Amino acid sequence: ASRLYTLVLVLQPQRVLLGMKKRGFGAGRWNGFGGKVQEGETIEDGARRELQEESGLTVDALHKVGQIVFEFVGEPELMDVHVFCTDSIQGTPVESDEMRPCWFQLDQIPFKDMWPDDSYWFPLLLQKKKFHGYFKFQGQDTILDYTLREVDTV
Ligand SMILES: Oc1ncc(Cc2ccccc2)c(O)n1
Repeated sequence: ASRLYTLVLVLQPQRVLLGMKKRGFGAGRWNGFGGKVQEGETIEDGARRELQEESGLTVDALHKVGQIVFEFVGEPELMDVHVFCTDSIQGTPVESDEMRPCWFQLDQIPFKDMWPDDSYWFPLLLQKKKFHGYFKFQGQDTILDYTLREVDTV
């Protein structure tokens, strides 16, 4: 089995919104907004909920742009992350207990201070190409295996 997660990227013509995760798993890396999908909500509802909780933002429409499956060695559940994009947003991004939001120019994405997988899949995100990814990690720093392909349906 796998555990459902959400990841949301606010991608505008000249900038992308990321949040510095301040506590919990992966703290100290810039990341999209998201987390675990709960019982009683759709995946898209969970994505909106996490975006709202972490940044204060609401959105008209989220678009499905990818799926990334993560294996962490020694962890029995695969993590099935559903990736979403939006261009337009409602509200001003504000800091939460979990996340400190900042806009980045598309040529200044801080990949060295992001999850290592992002280097591989972000360019597909920026090109508006839908994708399926798989990454096996040993801890939080080392990618042992991975696959990445473009898909017609996410
Ligand atoms: O972009 C990006 N890549 C990897 C992670 C780590 C992760 C955490 C929870 C479930 C799956 C993966 C992440 O949070 N963000």
